[PDB]
Amino acid sequence: DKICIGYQSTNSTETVDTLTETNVPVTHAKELLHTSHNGMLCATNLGHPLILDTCTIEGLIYGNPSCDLLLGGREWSYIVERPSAVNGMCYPGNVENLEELRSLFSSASSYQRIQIFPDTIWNVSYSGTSSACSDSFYRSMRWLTQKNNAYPIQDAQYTNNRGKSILFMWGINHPPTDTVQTNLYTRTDTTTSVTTEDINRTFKPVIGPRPLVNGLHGRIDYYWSVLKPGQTLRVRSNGNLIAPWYGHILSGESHGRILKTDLNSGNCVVQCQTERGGLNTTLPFHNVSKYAFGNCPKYVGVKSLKLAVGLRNVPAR
Amino acid sequence: GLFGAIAGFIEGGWPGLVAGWYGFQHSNDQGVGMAADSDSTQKAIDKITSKVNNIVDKMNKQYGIIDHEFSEIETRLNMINNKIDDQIQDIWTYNAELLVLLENQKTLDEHDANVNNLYNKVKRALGSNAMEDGKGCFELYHKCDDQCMETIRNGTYNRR
Ligand SMILES: *[C@@H]1O[C@H](CO)[C@@H](O[C@@H]2O[C@H](CO)[C@@H](O)[C@H](O)[C@H]2NC(C)=O)[C@H](O)[C@H]1NC(C)=O
Ligand SMILES: *[C@@H]1O[C@H](CO)[C@@H](O[C@@H]2O[C@H](CO)[C@@H](O)[C@H](O)[C@H]2NC(C)=O)[C@H](O)[C@H]1NC(C)=O
Ligand SMILES: *[C@@H]1O[C@H](CO)[C@@H](O[C@@H]2O[C@H](CO)[C@@H](O)[C@H](O)[C@H]2NC(C)=O)[C@H](O)[C@H]1NC(C)=O
Ligand SMILES: *[C@@H]1O[C@H](CO)[C@@H](O[C@@H]2O[C@H](CO)[C@@H](O)[C@H](O)[C@H]2NC(C)=O)[C@H](O)[C@H]1NC(C)=O
Ligand SMILES: *[C@@H]1O[C@H](CO)[C@@H](O)[C@H](O)[C@H]1NC(C)=O
Repeated sequence: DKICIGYQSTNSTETVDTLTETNVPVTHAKELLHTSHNGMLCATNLGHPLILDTCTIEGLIYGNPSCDLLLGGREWSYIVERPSAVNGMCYPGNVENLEELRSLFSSASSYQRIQIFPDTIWNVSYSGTSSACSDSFYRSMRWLTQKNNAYPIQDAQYTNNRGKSILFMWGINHPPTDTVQTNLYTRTDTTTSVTTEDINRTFKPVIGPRPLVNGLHGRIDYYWSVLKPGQTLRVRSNGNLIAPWYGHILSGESHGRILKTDLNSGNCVVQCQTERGGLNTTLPFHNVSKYAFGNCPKYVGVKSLKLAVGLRNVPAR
Repeated sequence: GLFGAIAGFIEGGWPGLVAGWYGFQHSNDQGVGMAADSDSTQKAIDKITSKVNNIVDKMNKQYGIIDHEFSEIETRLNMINNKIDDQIQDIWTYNAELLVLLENQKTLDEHDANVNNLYNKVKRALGSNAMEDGKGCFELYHKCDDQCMETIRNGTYNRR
């Protein structure tokens, strides 16, 4: 008679690696890496994303006339800018510190427009439009021009009593010829200032034709800033000012992402979202994307992370 | 392996041991049979289950990388940001890969140790009443029926 001690063997095909041996057969193992995603842009625990299919972030901020669907205000978990989004700054010109503007905007979770300077305050024309901007103009600013062949010094003030900071925008027009300059502002030498308790910005125009953009030789240099609660914004100009009309009250904190993809969006909710798709999992790691956000596992750039649970699988035969 | 039992002096596993990782096989007049040792198997199950749970809890924290936009004159900042991201990824991937490789070795060796400890427990209990065949079995010097075999399995063998 006899009694023997032994251990289990199974038909498991699982294998794991160690530092002193690779592909060690084991009876039981656990994959710690999640590798699947749904191939869609979904909502996260913070809500649905703001999907911009025709307008860019700056186009929305400055109120490109082709982005009216966005005038009402939105809230989001993250922002998606489709490759089809081409409506930005319709009138030729660049936004100073654009990357910071887009970052600031995307970091918030919502915006609501607020009127800064009512059309009635001006003593000059304010309905200027352009063929480059759908025969209209930005909803965030007014292109002030001469009225009755006169352009008196414009001096307007606005005090922020909303309790929240206000992102505001303005621009400086640079005509292509001296005729357009005088024609629009009555004078060729102007001075414009945008000031608050913290900023003291002044601008001067420079007439001349720039290379053609959207069929125009003229330009508008775009600028922005943030009016803190209690602060007062004051603008003065005797020409060339593209005055602030409406600003934005930014609130909250979103995931702070701007995804640039044409990935399909869906009526879904996920814990973790990436630019390639979203996922749900209790595994500690994933290899979908280092850019993942939301409630996510840790990203690891590997194909598998198999942890041994059982023992070395040794066939008797 | 480190403890010399699994794929060691006990040359192969048993496909007939369905209930657990470690067990006993006996041979007497009444026949041959095997069953898992519940005590040793359950203790091992609890330990590895805790290790898995702790690894998950310690390693599931995400790190955040935002694909920041940079202007044409921020190329240095762009490179510095990329350096940060590349190293965050490389360091964590190394930590994850190594933790798994190293703990895997320990896990396999711990199973080996459990088999070794069970074998030594029986050897000690049997004393001079049995001889080791060198392959994981103990050849008893006296007849041992099923009830006798049970005292060996549950650790109450009388003759230790
Ligand atoms: C447009 O003109 C009106 C009238 O000249 C300006 O309003 C006056 O502003 C002064 C100084 O700010 C005040 O003392 C008066 O009480 C205001 N009177 C009126 C008519 O409201 C107004 O400021 C001008 N707007 C701009 C943009 O310069
Ligand atoms: C992934 O997890 C999310 C939540 O973590 C799941 O979303 C739920 O979807 C149902 C659909 O009827 C809603 O009723 C719940 O309110 C949602 N949860 C919350 C609180 O947002 C989602 O279904 C999961 N997706 C997968 C992979 O099945
Ligand atoms: C993430 O992990 C997967 C799974 O290991 C990687 O491997 C691919 O997985 C799919 C589905 O299992 C297979 O059909 C492919 O043949 C695998 N390709 C290979 C050889 O890697 C996948 O590549 C990983 N993804 C990333 C982003 O690296
Ligand atoms: C180990 O096995 C032995 C034998 O099966 C058990 O001893 C028996 O215990 C029952 C209790 O109901 C008695 O009626 C029998 O007379 C005992 N058999 C003999 C002759 O030894 C013992 O209880 C078991 N011990 C453990 C820890 O389970
Ligand atoms: C295990 O594999 C062997 C050989 O392929 C086969 O004969 C046996 O039936 C299998 N046992 C299981 C897991 O059913």
